[PDB]
Amino acid sequence: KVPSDIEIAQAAKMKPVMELARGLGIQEDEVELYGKYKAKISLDVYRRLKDKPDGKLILVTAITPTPAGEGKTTTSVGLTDALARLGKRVMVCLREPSLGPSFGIKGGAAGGGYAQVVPMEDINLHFTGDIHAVTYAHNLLAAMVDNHLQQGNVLNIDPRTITWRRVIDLNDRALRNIVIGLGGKANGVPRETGFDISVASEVMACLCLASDLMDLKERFSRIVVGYTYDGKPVTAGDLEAQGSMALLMKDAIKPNLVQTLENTPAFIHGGPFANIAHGCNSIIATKTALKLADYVVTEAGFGADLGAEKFYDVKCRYAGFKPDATVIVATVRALKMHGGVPKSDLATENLEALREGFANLEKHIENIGKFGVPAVVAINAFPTDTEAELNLLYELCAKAGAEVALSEVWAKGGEGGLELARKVLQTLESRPSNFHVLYNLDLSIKDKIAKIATEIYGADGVNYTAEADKAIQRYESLGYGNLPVVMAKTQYSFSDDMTKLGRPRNFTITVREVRLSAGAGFIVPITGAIMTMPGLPKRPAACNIDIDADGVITGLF
Amino acid sequence: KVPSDIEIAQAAKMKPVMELARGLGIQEDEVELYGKYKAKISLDVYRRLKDKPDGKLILVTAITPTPAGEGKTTTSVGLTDALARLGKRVMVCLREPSLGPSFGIKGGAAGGGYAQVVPMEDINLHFTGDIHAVTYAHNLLAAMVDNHLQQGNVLNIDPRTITWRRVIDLNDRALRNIVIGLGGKANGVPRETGFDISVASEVMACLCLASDLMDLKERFSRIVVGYTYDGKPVTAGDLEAQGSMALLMKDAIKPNLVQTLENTPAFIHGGPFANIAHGCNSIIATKTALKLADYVVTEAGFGADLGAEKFYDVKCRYAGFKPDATVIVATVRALKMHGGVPKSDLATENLEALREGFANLEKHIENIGKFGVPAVVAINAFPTDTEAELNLLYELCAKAGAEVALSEVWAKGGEGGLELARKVLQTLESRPSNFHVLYNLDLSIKDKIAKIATEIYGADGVNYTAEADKAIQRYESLGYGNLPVVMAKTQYSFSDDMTKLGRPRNFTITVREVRLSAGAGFIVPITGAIMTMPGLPKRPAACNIDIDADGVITGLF
Amino acid sequence: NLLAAMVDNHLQQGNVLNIDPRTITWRRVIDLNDRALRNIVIGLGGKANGVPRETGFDISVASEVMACLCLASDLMDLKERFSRIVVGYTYDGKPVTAGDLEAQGSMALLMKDAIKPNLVQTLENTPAFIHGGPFANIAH
Repeated sequence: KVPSDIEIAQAAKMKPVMELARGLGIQEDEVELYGKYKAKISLDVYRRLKDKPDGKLILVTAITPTPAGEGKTTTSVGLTDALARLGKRVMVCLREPSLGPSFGIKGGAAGGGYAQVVPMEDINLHFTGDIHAVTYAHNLLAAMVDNHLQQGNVLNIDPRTITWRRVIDLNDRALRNIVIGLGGKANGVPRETGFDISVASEVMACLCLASDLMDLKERFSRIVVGYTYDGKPVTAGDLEAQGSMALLMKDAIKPNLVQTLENTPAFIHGGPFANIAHGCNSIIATKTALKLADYVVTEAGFGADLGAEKFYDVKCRYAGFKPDATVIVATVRALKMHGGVPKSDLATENLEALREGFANLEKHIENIGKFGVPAVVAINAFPTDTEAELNLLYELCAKAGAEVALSEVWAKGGEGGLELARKVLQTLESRPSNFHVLYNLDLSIKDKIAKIATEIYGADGVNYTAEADKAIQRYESLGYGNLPVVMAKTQYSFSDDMTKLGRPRNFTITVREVRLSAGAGFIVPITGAIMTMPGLPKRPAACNIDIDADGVITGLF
Repeated sequence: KVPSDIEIAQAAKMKPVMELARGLGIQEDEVELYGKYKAKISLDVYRRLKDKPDGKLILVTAITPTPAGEGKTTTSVGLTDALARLGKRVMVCLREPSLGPSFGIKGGAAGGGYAQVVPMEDINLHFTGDIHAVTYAHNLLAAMVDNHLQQGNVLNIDPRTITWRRVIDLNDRALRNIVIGLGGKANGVPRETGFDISVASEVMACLCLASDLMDLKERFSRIVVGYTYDGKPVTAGDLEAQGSMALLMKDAIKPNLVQTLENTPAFIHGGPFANIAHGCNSIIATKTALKLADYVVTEAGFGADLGAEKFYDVKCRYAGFKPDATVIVATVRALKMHGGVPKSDLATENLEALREGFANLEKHIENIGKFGVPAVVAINAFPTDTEAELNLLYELCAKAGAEVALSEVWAKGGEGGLELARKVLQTLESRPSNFHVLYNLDLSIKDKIAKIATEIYGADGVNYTAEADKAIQRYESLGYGNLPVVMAKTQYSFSDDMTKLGRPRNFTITVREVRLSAGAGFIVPITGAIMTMPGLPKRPAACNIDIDADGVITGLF
Repeated sequence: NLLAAMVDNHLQQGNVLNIDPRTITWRRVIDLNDRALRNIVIGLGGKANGVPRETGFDISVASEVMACLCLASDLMDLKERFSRIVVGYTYDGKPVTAGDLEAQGSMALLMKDAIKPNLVQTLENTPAFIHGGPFANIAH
């Protein structure tokens, strides 16, 4: 049988999200429809269920990404289906994807196979407009910065230091580096700047970490946009922009309820970068699903070393959350690559390479342990996976000493994860959690990076360029020394060197630069150029995308 | 006595729009809700009612705009309400406002006082997302032009001839003139360009003039983006972008149902410029309205010399409409300015300056008669007008052969529009229109500009600069010389000089530049500097805007 | 600066050598200390005014032409050296030289007196030559 993910999405029998909401005891007037199959949930649903028991919190993370793929989100939705099959009160919370990729390398299912959140096509495009709202809040601050300079530069901004760029949610490399403000005294003040993809915006990071709209407003007011000629930070707060930015985000601050193909209730809300930001869906979604369900399944971008760590160290930290379980997803095709197998050679089994690659997963496993969180492993199964392999790895997890199940959610739906699901419940009943942040907000910036590189990535140590030192010194000195640290580095290695697969030892990490998100409330060490505006390829999906007299869309997926 | 606009609109008791829809004979599955009080309606309505007769079509326009204000949209909504009170089955169709002005000069009612369409807050902000859709269709085409240059430039476009700019829906003067594609070979091709405000987008003009989604796609394929090194035009179609643009507009193509404060149904859809475009809401909303209702009230931007002329000569020409009557809104104060009274002295009675400024209203009344449409004058009441002023103005209207009514819809809602509405009904009953457009498309471009300039503006003739001559000569030989012409000129005068108020004589107009909108399907001759991207003022409304814990918004209106 | 003018004219006149303007390494010079000329963008104004590209000025004594003067054996060797200067690369990554642009004869003509060393003297009248004056970091 030849099934494609879009066909599965279309054939799905979606339920009115209205009744979905009714059954979680969301009231009528706390729902805000967009069509039959999407809605926004009011912040009142948490403000009322304020003191209700929080359900259980299950983080889904994964091993180190590879060109092979690991299906973190697929198994994350599959596990959600399973729990509801086994009759529990369960929502999955996921990230909203950027619109841009649909016109570049194609859009995809939220999840995969038979473990999707739907309706897929809306999720991939405008959805309920939250990224437009982010784009506008971000770009109005920029317009206002620029208007300030033109109106006499009362705050004495040095235009050449402005760090606030603009955004748009298309992949447009011609906007990476531009000069604006040309054409004369009527037309603004010439300066050098650029655009990043909207999901990279600090506004998107604020959205995702705010508790409520007034909290969002205050974060905005703290954003540093640039410096006076004398070196003094100037903030969005100084430009009186935070009110208008909060008005623009009035609706985007509400989570979007949609659903699984088996009508299990999903929240999709927020979608930051996982390198220069924490890679999680909003705090507002997760804590709402907490009050509303017994079991909240959620995820973080990239491998356990970045997403998981950031989930724990910044998201839970701010939310007061204390996660109960964490699933680490892994595939045999991936761990083989970590064993040194070229991608064109995954057709054969290699039990020797799978023994080699495992060291990756094992490091991730240990890493979860360091947080006080009961691990559990999940193998994403696949056609070419052999039982010799699956057993090997299965026993290697046992030999490693953490819970493990196999998952066939891709091709089997929420049945393919019932085993995994019982594991997690196994784990939730018997193994509490002793969850604590990996470090304290009182250590110096270097101590914090130190602690992350040392325990998590397992570097021998950290070096700093000269301007990394100058920036750190300057931040300590400006008051921003007590913040969490968000490590921007390659996701493809524990180390900062993307060729280093498996579990590299002996290496050290190098901080080349350091940035500040004052509004998000974190410090951003960077270890390599980070790509914040990806470009379109030689033959973009856009060129084959079509929509006909009937509304039939081709080329999109 | 009368509340403010913002308080008026919050105290409004709105009906669920689904109720209004089923009231109109629209089926449930033709309706897509966005909350209880907005919906998008399917183009299937029009299609299944394609054979039904059209209702009566009433255009609302105004005298030449002045700093005194004329109150045109208030008159549209108030007339609509008065018609519903007289028992008529009536809809109003209106433009969506741009998001930008909310943050600069301040947003405002769609209407004013007791004549508004609601929900006001959403209408002014993201509404149902149409403008975000226009922004992204437009900016994706620009991204694809730039990617084409980057990927080897197979079409051999000369980057310096590219006319397709970018858009954003905020007032940002610093984006008027920019240089993009900097950073070296991996970052695009250096070129000079800029942003316009999104509602100025040709994509917005295409939305407003499309008959449906596939016609919109076709229009997209015809947009000229630049020329090759040999001077041949290059289109969106040559770049294969139209399918994607169409996909991005798949919901924006649907008109939006909302309502007046008295619950009369209202469509809001599209919102182009009135100088470089035709200044009307979409053909799609108007034509659907005409099937659903027996009377449809719509309006056009700027005074009757610009919006009414383009309503008749572009929008009616494309759609096959034949307007039945036209209401011209005037005020005592605006006419006194046209007769030489400075703004600071408009309260003082001045029958002689009113008699002189009336020549402005007299010329508009004559102009509407040249399209074969009977005209009724609506006088928006103002507290300081004297009886003798009103009485003189009525006698001058009757001497000019127009019916006239005092309108007090601002203060009294639909009840204040009853005399206006009955004069319109008496006109519809006893003077059927003999509608015809002003000019045949087969005239040369110059003969079309002269017809409009001499007959509508009262100009002696038209001069052209050398650049305007060459442009005209190129477009004629490229095959675009049979299109409608859309004059972009100041709205403050019949002439191209904004300080010639009243009915100026012995003047000539000077066309300085001619541009092409090949997708929207017209030629745009330009007289003075046209501001396609307005700037923020010294103190933007954005600095005063707040929203509190309650969701209470101050500073916005 | 004549070589730079000829590179830019080549782009303007149809770019027959197919230089990628963004790979061009030949900058301009002036012999004043002007930091504002370090990073610039030229060729703006539309199709009649050149090809937009990013470039800058160095101080004249940093010029490779200055290094060539100092290392030439005579005028014809200087002309030859000129013909070998790499100014940028084509879209395929092949180098493009002053020789491919046929500029070396003109450059040589402009240096026809500069190729001659200058006799002056010390305060005690001992004879002295003064001639050429390159950087000591990016040149010798």
